[PDB]
Amino acid sequence: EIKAEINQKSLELELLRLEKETADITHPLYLGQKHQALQAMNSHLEAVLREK
Amino acid sequence: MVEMIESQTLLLTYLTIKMQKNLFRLEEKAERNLLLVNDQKDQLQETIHMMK
Repeated sequence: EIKAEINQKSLELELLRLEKETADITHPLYLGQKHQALQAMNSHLEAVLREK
Repeated sequence: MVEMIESQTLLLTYLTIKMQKNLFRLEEKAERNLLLVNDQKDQLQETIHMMK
């Protein structure tokens, strides 16, 4: 019954290691920052293409 | 009467000893029968953890 708590905590530690490394390309925080940079540049270029 | 009560003492203590030696023999293999089933529990629960 101690083995069950060891092994289940190991699986959570492995899943959180995978999320930690992939975070810049999977996690909505850093994907949200990448989106904001593109959306700011688009909200400039749409205005350049008007004001041409 | 003194030989009568000491004939009841002998009946009681003979029965207690007849029980002790046969009951400890049941308890000894009852723990081994539980251990032989916890061997089956442990490996199956651990195999199920890897498959999860």
